[PDB]
Amino acid sequence: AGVVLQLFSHPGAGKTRAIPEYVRQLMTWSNRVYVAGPTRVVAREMLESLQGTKWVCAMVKLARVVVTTHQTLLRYALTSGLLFAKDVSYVLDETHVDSAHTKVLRALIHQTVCKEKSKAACIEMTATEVRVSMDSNYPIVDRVYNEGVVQAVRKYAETHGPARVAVFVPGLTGKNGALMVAKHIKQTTPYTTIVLSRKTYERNIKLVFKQYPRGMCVVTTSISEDLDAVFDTCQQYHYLVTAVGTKGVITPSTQAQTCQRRGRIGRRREGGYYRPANYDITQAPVLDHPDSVTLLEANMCLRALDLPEEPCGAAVQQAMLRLQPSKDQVYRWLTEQDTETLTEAMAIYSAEGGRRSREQERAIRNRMRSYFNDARWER
Repeated sequence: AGVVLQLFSHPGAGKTRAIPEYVRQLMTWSNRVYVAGPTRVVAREMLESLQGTKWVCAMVKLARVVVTTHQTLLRYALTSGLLFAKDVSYVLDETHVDSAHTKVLRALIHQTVCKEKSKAACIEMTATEVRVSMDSNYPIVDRVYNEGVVQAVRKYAETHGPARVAVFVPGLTGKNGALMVAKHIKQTTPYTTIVLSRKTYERNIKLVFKQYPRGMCVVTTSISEDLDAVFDTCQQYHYLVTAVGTKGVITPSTQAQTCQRRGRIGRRREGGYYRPANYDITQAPVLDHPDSVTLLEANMCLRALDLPEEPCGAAVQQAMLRLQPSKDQVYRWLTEQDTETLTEAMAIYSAEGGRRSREQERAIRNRMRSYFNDARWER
């Protein structure tokens, strides 16, 4: 019926087996079904796992079942009716991702599916009434290093022979930076280090797929979020709202973050998971750090569209008062999708959604720095 139905699916489960059955059960009452997942690789995985299902079309930026990503579905539902329709059901995978677009998308699918006179449903599936699924296809062994991540990867390199291994590191730089640890692993273990960041994902990813015999060590930021073990810093590089703007800080990753970083190893093979002893899984934030700037941009959009908002910190509530985009400023952001920050979209799109002059664009961003200093306008 017109209902939203969560399904707690463990990370990398035999979802493939189950999603084609959900699409045909939704062809009961509705005429199209949209399938979306965070990154493109999941969208291709979903496309693969629907191979034998007749009228299936992809949307990677007539038909009856579209698969695409969270982002470019949002970009589409907003530009082409869709939400005014009553015969479109949705299936969303990895609803627990830390993107503002997933958040607003979830709200809009919820609105158009529980709508009055609706004849469509939604199926949400996540690895996170407070529950986090830590099951996998194969068993996973949880261990604890007390002495640092590099040295626990040395212990592993010698106690075990070469394996495929991966290290989840907060930032590209720092004393625990991807660059910094890869050099130290390079110079100790016989493993070859493949660094993966958004800054370098596209070039090195190719390198990741060869069979490395002396050993392979993926040192990765959260973009990566097939191998035999995972070493977790249990730390991330959020940007956070600080009441003068935003600042970049290292944080204990959220329960949902580590649940996905772990969920990389148990899918096709036994795997081991190494977290630091001094990490409070019980006590870290479940889904989002209380005042992360992703929770600001999501609520900013949700308020303009007069949708239900998300639990957030006090510094965000404060910031949602200094910064109040209009329905169309957040449409232009969500639909032309060439400004990473909603804050900067407010500089280039007027209150009515039209493009601003060059001198108007520059006046507004300087005025905005008087009260909100977004530190993402640099790096």
